[PDB]
Amino acid sequence: ATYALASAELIDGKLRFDSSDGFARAIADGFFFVKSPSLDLAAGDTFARNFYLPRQEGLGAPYQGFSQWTEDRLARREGYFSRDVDQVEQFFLESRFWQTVFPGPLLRQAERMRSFSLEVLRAVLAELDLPVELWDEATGRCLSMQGTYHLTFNHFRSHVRARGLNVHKDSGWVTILRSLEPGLEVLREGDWLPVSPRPGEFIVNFGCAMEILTRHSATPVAAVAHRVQEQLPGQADRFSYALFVDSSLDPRTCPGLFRYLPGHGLVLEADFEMFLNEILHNTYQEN
Ligand SMILES: O=C(O)CCC(=O)C(=O)O
Ligand SMILES: [Fe+2]
Repeated sequence: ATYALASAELIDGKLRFDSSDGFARAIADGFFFVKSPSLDLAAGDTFARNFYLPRQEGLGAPYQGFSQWTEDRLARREGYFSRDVDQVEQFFLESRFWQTVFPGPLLRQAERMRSFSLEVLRAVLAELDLPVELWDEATGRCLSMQGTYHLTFNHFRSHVRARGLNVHKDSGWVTILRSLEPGLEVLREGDWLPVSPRPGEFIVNFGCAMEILTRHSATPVAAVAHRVQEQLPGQADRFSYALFVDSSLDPRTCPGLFRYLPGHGLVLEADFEMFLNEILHNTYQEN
């Protein structure tokens, strides 16, 4: 519970770690720190503290009242959610909705977070056993701006009596997490490792797609389980928000989940269109 994650700075398109073993620990730990490149985080910090409030007429109004943005106005699992089994009250939003839903300054912050997240992804791929010509297809066309990018906000309600948020692994490639306060814990060597945020840095982790891609290469990358500890009603309300990078979900753009096989190239391990054809037949037969 005292192990320190590796930490890097993004310089000239490569991750410069503060120790020589840093990249190797990062892909073994599944989590690592990256210095924020002087990003303006105020619009996101404001939204994180206001989206769930009722909207009034102050200067915070554009960041308030996002209970109006529910799934029926967006798509399923997008928008505002007050779930109760964990403390977390959330706002999920994929990039195609950003210009419509977010105020100007938050729109710009989300777009800069997305581009930063993709620079981090490219910097990781540069160190992996993965030929450069395969990067765009291997990672689901997220690098050519055809992927799925969520900015998600977490409001931890101290007055609610439950887990911060339950154990989960992320689905996609990289996640860039902005947080200021303790609570995050990650699974390392069987034990839960508390991770305290560092000022001016993001926390980065990998998702299942990244592990599927690399686990048969010379440089397997771990997607690691993580959770948030219950926040106490001794004046908590913790806040966080993260940019999730996922593959395109359109089989006509990304056929599914690849594995890289050294010497052989990319092999399609999950064929999205084939699976959708099977679901159609099951749905047809089931009724
Ligand atoms: O709030 C945190 O510290 C982590 C949040 C997280 O992992 C998530 O939103 O998926
Ligand atoms: Fe997560």
